[PDB]
Amino acid sequence: EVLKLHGAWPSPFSCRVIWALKLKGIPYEYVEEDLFNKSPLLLQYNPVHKKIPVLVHGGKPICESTIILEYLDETWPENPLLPSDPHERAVARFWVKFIEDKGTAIWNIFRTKGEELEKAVKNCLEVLKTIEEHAMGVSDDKYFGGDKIGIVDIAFCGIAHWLGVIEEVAGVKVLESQKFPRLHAWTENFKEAPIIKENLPDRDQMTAFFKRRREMIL
Amino acid sequence: EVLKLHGAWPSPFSCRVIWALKLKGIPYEYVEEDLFNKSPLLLQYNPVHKKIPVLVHGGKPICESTIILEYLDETWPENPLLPSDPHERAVARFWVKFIEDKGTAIWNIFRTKGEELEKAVKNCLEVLKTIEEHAMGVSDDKYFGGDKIGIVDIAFCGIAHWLGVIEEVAGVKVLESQKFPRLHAWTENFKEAPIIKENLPDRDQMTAFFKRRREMIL
Repeated sequence: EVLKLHGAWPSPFSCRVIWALKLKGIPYEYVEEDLFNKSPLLLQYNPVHKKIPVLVHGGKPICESTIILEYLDETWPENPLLPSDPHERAVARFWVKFIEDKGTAIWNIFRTKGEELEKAVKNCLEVLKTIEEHAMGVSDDKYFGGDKIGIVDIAFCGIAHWLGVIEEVAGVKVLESQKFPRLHAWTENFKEAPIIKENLPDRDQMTAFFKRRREMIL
Repeated sequence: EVLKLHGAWPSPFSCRVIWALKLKGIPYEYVEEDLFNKSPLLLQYNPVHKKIPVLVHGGKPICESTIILEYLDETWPENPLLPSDPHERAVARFWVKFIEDKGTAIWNIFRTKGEELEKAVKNCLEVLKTIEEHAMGVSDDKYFGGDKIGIVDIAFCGIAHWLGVIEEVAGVKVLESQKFPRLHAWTENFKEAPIIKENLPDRDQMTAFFKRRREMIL
């Protein structure tokens, strides 16, 4: 069955799926989708939200990055992203949903100035604090998945890699190592992981790309 | 292992779990939680959102109604709420997430008047239209789960039962049978299902309860 991933190179959400595919070593064909002028296939595949990623297996589309990750686990069980224990799965699903629900708190820094910027920074700091204080282990593990990358690690990839770009692009500091030390350590450990590291879109290049987009929003 | 469900009787979210427990016939102890002055257990169990439902198994809490439903399926596989096929599970998960993301569109009618009410009715109609046009089967099935109740049926229970109360309480019409005929048929079939029917909180009583709460918000 032909497997195609429709994505966009600077999207954290598309990158989640790239990572998940690469951690399992599943072959796929990648398709870049323009987001200003959308393709007929994107609109056919995702009539409800019209967003990437879409994973298409045997011509059948699956929308939503988090839902795609679960589908990958069910169809290719080797190297699970989900914990095996049902209680632990439930807690991991909680943090995936949480970051889905709060993810705007990253992206609002990106597109605001002045006093609405000062407010977005405030909302973002509360999300980070909640993760720092409630989501991190009772354990000595590197990753939310233990000694290997799991679904919460992937779901938090925005925090690990995109927030720092967006901070620099908006001219603010948010995720400071001394404030969120456990989350900070995790970001460094995540990005230094094999497979993650080799598939991180270039920081400096994303920074220039988002710099351009921010100006042309302000 | 002792199983306790912390809930509130008029909550659609608590009722999801009641239904799921009852469809599988899992014994549990129910605990009503006040929502104005929250208990220390609720706050201990759900420090992040401080909301019901919480399911507590062997003293270990699980938050989020949708996540609880998945936990029930994994721990008591008899009478699955999830489709077995991974593609079909993925599509069901999509609509569960969708109603989670859009669920405010019910609850904003409940707490608005005048022109913000007229706007909430408009937002709600677009959600209903999206479901009517994209979520309903290519099939002759009664339920989103087929010939039996599944996770999408439960997730949509707000639409089936609470919206009609909230419409009447706010003095508006939204879900009109002639506009959303397939979704309308589904609401009637859902509510007439054994186990669902015997566990629907009383309409007239919810109506008076929410009437009271709306006044004391306006």
